[PDB]
Amino acid sequence: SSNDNIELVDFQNIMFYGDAEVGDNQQPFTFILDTGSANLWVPSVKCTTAGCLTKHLYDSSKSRTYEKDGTKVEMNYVSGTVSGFFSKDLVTVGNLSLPYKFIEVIDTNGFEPTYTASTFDGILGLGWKDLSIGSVDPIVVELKNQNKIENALFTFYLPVHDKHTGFLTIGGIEERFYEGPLTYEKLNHDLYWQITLDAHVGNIMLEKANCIVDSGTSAITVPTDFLNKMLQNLDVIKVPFLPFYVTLCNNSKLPTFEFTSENGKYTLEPEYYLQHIEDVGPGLCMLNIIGLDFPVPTFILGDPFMRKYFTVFDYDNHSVGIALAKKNL
Ligand SMILES: CCCN(CCC)C(=O)c1cc(C(=O)N/C(=C\c2ccccc2)[C@H](O)CNC(C)(C)c2cccc(OC)c2)cc(N2CCCCC2)c1
Repeated sequence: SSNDNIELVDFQNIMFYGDAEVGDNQQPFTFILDTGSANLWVPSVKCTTAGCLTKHLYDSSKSRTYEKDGTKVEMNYVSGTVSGFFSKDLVTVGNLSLPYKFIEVIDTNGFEPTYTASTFDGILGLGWKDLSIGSVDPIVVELKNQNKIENALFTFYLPVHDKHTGFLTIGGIEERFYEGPLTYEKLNHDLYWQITLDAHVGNIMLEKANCIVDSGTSAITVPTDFLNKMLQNLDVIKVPFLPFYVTLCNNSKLPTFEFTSENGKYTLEPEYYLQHIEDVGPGLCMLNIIGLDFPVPTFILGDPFMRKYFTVFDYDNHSVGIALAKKNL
């Protein structure tokens, strides 16, 4: 195809990963491909933490195209912190490469045990420029500016456990990934891939909610008050002292998420947010839903939403395209 494709690998049906390389000798890494952030980083050989020793590491000395920056930098994620300095080298994604600014992480201890538990080496942000630390132009925009792709856009077709692999496609929209109408939602900020949707779940309704499409989050998140009201009398159980909700797997009262705009309507059935714990009798399940409050009431449409819906991230048109993902390729 005319486009750039990076294969997405499924990992336990909740997170997915893809590979990319740094250096002219193309040192390989496994990344969370993250529309929810906007910085690229890789752990350095100069990182000597226990976590780093389990990872693929970046050695600048083995790359002839490496150029020094050294500006100190600290990334603060919700989970925790990685710190290091900026560096510039050739970044290769699929069959395209470009000189790019990224973070060499030298310290990983403030990001444990998350980092060691996970199978990524680093994170490759895919958000907008103002979301990045150090104001780094997004890779896809740069690739567009350099006429290495036709459009400044990328698309996610998520993998499903041994049924099909997935693709991050850079440069154009491929009809093989979706069926039915492809609908566009204008961004309400050039920051996250964030759009405005009315959110209906059951008895509760929130008009014009902020919805962030986030491939770097494996849950759906919901405002805490909304989540409370959502589950009342639904035979869902809050686990004491933990943030988890648990239910019988055959619970017919489990509601379907409904997100609507003037342009389209998207729904998410229990099938996409039920996690099976033990399939004894009626079955014990856990909701893949997290209560979480932002200054503005916000839904985070993470991987479960994207597993049902093929999504298009269009820099040129400042919008998110949504369509029903094909069940198989
Ligand atoms: C199921 C286990 C896998 N996992 C964490 C282990 C790697 C997650 O999917 C996860 C990812 C993020 C996260 O920050 N994702 C991002 C990057 C990332 C960083 C480190 C590891 C993995 C991914 C995104 O960049 C964050 N996106 C934004 C900024 C919009 C955001 C902000 C605030 C909360 C949030 O999570 C929904 C997402 C946050 C969380 N939460 C949300 C509930 C409370 C506990 C922490 C979970």
